[PDB]
Amino acid sequence: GSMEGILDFSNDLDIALLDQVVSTFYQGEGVQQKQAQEILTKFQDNPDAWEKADQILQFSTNPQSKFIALSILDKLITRKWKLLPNDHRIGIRNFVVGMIISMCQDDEVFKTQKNLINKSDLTLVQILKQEWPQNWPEFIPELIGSSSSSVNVCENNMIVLKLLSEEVFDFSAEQMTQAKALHLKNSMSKEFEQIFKLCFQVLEQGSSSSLIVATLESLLRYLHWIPYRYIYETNILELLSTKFMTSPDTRAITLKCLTEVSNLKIPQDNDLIKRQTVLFFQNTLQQIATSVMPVTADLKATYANANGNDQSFLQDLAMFLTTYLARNRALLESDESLRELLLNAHQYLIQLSKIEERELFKTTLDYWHNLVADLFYEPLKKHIYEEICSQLRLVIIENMVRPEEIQLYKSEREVLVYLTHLNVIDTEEIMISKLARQIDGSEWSWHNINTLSWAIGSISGTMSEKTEKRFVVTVIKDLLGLCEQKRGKDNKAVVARDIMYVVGEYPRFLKAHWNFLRTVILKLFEFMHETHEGVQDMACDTFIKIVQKCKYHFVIQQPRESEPFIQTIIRDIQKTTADLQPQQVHTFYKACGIIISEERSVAERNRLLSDLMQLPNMAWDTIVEQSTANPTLLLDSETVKIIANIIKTNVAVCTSMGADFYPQLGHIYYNMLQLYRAVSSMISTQVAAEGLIATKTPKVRGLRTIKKEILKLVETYISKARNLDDVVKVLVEPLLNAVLEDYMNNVPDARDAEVLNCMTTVVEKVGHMIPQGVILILQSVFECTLDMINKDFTEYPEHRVEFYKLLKVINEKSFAAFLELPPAAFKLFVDAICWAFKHNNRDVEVNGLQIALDLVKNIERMGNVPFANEFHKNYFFIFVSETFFVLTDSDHKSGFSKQALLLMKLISLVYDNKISVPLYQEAEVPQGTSNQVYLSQYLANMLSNAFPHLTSEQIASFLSALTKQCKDLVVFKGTLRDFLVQIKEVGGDPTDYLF
Amino acid sequence: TMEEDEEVLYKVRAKLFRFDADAKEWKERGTGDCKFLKNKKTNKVRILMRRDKTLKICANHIIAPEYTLKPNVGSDRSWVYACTADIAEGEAEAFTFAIRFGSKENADKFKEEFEKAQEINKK
Amino acid sequence: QVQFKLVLVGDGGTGKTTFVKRHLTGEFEKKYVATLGVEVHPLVFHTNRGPIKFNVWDTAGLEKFGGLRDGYYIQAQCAIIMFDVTSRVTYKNVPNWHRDLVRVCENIPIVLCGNKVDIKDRKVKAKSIVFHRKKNLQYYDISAKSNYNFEKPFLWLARKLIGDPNLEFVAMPAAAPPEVVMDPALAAQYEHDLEVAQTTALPDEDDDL
Ligand SMILES: Nc1nc2c(ncn2[C@@H]2O[C@H](COP(=O)(O)OP(=O)(O)OP(=O)(O)O)[C@@H](O)[C@H]2O)c(=O)[nH]1
Ligand SMILES: *C[C@H]1C(=O)[C@]23[C@H](O)[C@H]1CC[C@H]2[C@@]12CO[C@]3(O)[C@@H](O)[C@@H]1C(C)(C)CC[C@@H]2O
Ligand SMILES: *C[C@H]1C(=O)[C@]23[C@H](O)[C@H]1CC[C@H]2[C@@]12CO[C@]3(O)[C@@H](O)[C@@H]1C(C)(C)CC[C@@H]2O
Ligand SMILES: *C[C@H]1C(=O)[C@]23[C@H](O)[C@H]1CC[C@H]2[C@@]12CO[C@]3(O)[C@@H](O)[C@@H]1C(C)(C)CC[C@@H]2O
Ligand SMILES: [Cl-]
Ligand SMILES: [Cl-]
Ligand SMILES: [Cl-]
Ligand SMILES: [Cl-]
Ligand SMILES: [Mg+2]
Repeated sequence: GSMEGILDFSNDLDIALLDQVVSTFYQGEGVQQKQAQEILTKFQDNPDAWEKADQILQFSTNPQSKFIALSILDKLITRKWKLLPNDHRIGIRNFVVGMIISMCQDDEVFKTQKNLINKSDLTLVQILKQEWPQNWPEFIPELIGSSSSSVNVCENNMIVLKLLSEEVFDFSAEQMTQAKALHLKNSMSKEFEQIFKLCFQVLEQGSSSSLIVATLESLLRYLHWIPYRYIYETNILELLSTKFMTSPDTRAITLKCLTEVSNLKIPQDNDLIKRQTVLFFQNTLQQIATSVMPVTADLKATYANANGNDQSFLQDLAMFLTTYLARNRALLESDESLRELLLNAHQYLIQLSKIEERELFKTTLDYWHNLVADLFYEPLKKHIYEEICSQLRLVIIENMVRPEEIQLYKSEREVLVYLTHLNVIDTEEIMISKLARQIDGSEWSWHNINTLSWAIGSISGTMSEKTEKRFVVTVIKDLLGLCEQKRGKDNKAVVARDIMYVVGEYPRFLKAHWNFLRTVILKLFEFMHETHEGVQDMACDTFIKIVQKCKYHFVIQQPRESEPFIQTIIRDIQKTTADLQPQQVHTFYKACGIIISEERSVAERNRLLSDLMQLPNMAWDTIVEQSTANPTLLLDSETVKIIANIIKTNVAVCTSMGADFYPQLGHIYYNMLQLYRAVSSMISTQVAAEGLIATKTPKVRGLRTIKKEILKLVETYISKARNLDDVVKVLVEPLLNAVLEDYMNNVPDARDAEVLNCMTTVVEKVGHMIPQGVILILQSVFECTLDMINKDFTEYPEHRVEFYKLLKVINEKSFAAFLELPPAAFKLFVDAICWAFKHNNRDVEVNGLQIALDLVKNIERMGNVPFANEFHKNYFFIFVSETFFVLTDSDHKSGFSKQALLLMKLISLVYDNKISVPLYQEAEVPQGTSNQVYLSQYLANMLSNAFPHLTSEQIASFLSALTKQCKDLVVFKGTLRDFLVQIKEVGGDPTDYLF
Repeated sequence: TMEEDEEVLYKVRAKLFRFDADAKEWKERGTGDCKFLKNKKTNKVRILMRRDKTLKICANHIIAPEYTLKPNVGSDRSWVYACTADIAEGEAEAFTFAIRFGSKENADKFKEEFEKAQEINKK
Repeated sequence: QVQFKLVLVGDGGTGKTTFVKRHLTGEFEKKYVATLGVEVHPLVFHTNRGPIKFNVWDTAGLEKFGGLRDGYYIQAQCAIIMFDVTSRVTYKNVPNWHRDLVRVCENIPIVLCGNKVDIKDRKVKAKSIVFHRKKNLQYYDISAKSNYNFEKPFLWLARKLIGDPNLEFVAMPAAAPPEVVMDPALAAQYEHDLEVAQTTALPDEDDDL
């Protein structure tokens, strides 16, 4: 269209047309906006676009046009600056400097065009990275001079210096070579004396608030790197902690500065520097108390109202107090004149802690943890903070979260546990009185009673058994009162759940009083019958947790009890579980499994296991007889559901019983693998009959569930087995016959990835005992699974991940199985490993590089033999170059450390002379030549062809350094990162690699 | 909300899909409470479904007697039917919807309530 | 109408387009098609203070598709920085996305969003996520897939932009739907479409809903 004119560079640029296309993009809508976007992109991405930048900055009336012009300059400066003739470089420097001064002199432009001035300042800093100070020695003295002439220029120079400090110290690590980072750091360090002189003058001399803000913004950056003496041996602490706290425009930034000042490295043996650390804190708190709000202010109300920058300021206060007090509160604890300042600071944090902001609360809670842990272990400290600690008990108890939010709950539990140890009597009163408030009804609520319940649960284990006993009794008694008080099943259900939750959290009390424990379990069984699904699932979850804590009490015969209670539970299991859903029944059986595993008499456990599995075994036996009577009777989807649930019951019990499950696995094993084959045939038959769509039908998914749960049961047992001889002699051979051929001979979309997962666990635990078994596994799954995953990176994600898990464990435990492969199949193994390298899938990529490293290590073990010599000649350079491809293509940065590690290992083999034979073919290089010399020639050639903009000198220096550093990972990684920076630009300094 | 004129006959938790023709694939339109609302003025019953949290309407149409619930090949707990005019987006449009429920029970109950609403809408 | 420019930034793959599409249409796109430069979408929410409109500038995370890069941040009134809790490199790049953003937009409300919390194997743990504290960003664990906290970033930005912390999303009005008046001419066609829809399986059949 008309907007596409600017893309035609044969004609001079219509500056007025550019400004319209830019406005259509920023101010427009629909197809017009989208078309303007593709045109501006293609203009910007034109490699000659930089020639137009001078034109646009002089003549354009649209600040956004000028912004994008500087983006195009920024692109030229960072990537191709050194390719320009010196005349052009000085030219571009002059119209950037000229434009900045021009905009500063015009008060209207300086006020209204902040984006454009900030972009210009950043673009100047990109030039400083290239030229300063070698080709621009007097820049800093010039800049200091220009500052005195104009307030606007002075302020704008503080933004230049801020950005310069950011680029050199804060964000240099990634974007520059180590050598260039050091050069710029050193340059700013030498001239900082003069920079600080200006910054201190401006702050001390004062006037324009914007200037003071911009100056204080720059100081925040300097505080990351400057020596401490600039803060401590000047008047600057008095100015930050007094003057700049009173005025609100400088308050935000000054407080951020003082936070960073607390983190400055300081001698611990200097009494003056200590008084100065105390003084600036005293000053800052004094200014808050008089100029913002007193200690008694309701910061909760203030934050919630959210006027101006109250929220960001209160956040910045929390960061300041916690940063300072975490490092320095010890200074305030000895001198009794400083006692009021210490407790005032802590009382500010108390008020901050009450603010209704999760992220702010987390920040304060981190500090409170630091403190209460200190009062727990540090001697003669706790008596100082007794009034702060009492307030904090209320704060934590009133903000207790549910156990599902682990990070916050565990943080809150740990603080409140510490606080309970420090004063068990105070915590008791607060919780009891809060419970009384619920009973009286003034604070009564579903959230309040629940939140109190979680708090009471959290502190379990901290009190003495005798104190706990009395406290628990009191809480249960009070909670039972609430039930009597509140009619309506909804209200009663809320407190009923809470009551059950509390008894769950106090196992020691249940261990002590058998009668109470017995009453609670029977009620849970009653609760399992309740029609409401919420009650049933609550009841089931409570039973498992109590069981986990008090399992030993169930298995033994209690005083005045006919039998062990586990025996009683199993009698009525049918009746008890009648109304529960499948997965709730599975939890029940898992719980019983936990108890049965406490009985250590082989006879009594095997009997309890047999009694427990009665119902599913009788259901299994009937379906085994009806199934083999006619396999057509397995077409019933109801029969498919009952089978799945029988298998899942076996998985649930096996999960908690591990090795102790073997007798029950014995009962079902041969018929279960028979069922696996029968289900397998139906799935293959159904696929042919209905097509690929069949695998999506409820019927086939039903059958595939049976197969996956069978594999899951076998996987679960073998992962926990003791008797590994029984695994090999009994379990492995029937399993491999049943799963391997079925896997291989199904179409891709009918192959269960759980087969690969199950095989991984088998090879993990007994791989070393079945060398023929591992050979059979490879042959069945290797070639056909690779074919599913080697066309793209996306299709069959589970197979992809489980495939490289299986190759990894085989390569670890049974490497011999790879030596027995035909040459063509071994070549596919190496192709498969390099294929893993190129994945963005983190699970696949990591495994890929690990297998490569473990493979090279396995080959090294074999020593000087034909297969290791043949391996290196065939595959050494494939690994070197494929590793280099993913290091340097910018799309696999997450794999960087393992890439470096693998590349380091390969280079080390050659320089340690562990490779016995020439890697080169004869008549490619002089006969006497070392692998060391041929490696550097191959790598030089490879990198030259891949990165033709690099010089021979750049590539030579890189390889010289890299090869020498093959035993030093941190430095080797440094040299690789230096290479990645240099390939992104032209004219990289070859001396950078001598760092 | 424009729901005060209406009585809630049936409420069930569901996920709604619309079939895209260009690509032969289902696309989620929303997840939340599916409601059968009988207008007290006209006695006409409509499906109204709102997304969780945003509360935006993903389904708004009359339970027309002509509409027929057809099972999905890959789900025993879903129904697929064609809607001639849905105003959830803004202007009345024709959609091929599929609606999936937590259980086969819910889907079977939905089918009975849908047919009850259809008989009401005939009068 | 009351409309605000929102820029959406973060590494490739983090879930920026997926998150926006989910809000626009309700769909969860499982395929990763990298955005080229930027995609601008109007997104309206109904509140107790009337409707609020976000012009969502969904930017490209991949360097090679970066387009105008920080050009997109000009005159933005608010922002979301996205990272992936299953990718440690995406959290490590948060300070770089923030630096670029605040150099253009000095004083705007910004949400930091940890996406893909639905995945069990979380690589960026809650403990490690502290960058938001000093830069005064609001943080939320989100999942575009499970819809966990998926309204929260927009609700918080709405509250800051209108300057009312009591602002709530509300149920949009639901007009009476029209009578069908089915025509037999298109009856044949609708039937064909219905036949095809039945034969295509609904995605995520093993999901809870
Ligand atoms: N499990 C899971 N996957 C998600 C989630 N959100 C997005 N994804 C998937 O992750 C990928 C993210 O793709 P996009 O949303 O296009 O990525 P983007 O951040 O816009 O990428 P660029 O445009 O390259 O910057 C897709 O495969 C999504 O389906 C989530 O919450 N959970
Ligand atoms: C940053 C500027 C500034 O504040 C100055 C100059 O313009 C420049 C550096 C030195 C400052 C002065 C001179 O004029 C100023 O505008 C003003 O702030 C200072 C006064 C107070 C006038 C005198 C001291 C210093 O020389
Ligand atoms: C508050 C409810 C509750 O928790 C009860 C009842 O369901 C109801 C009133 C009394 C409670 C019990 C009886 O069953 C409960 O569920 C249980 O929590 C109480 C036990 C511990 C079983 C015994 C005392 C009281 O009768
Ligand atoms: C990376 C290897 C290498 O280049 C080494 C060693 O073989 C191994 C680590 C250290 C290197 C040396 C020692 O012998 C090397 O072959 C040789 O390249 C290095 C010299 C030059 C001898 C001295 C530094 C280092 O110790
Ligand atoms: Cl601008
Ligand atoms: Cl000094
Ligand atoms: Cl025990
Ligand atoms: Cl050279
Ligand atoms: Mg995108």
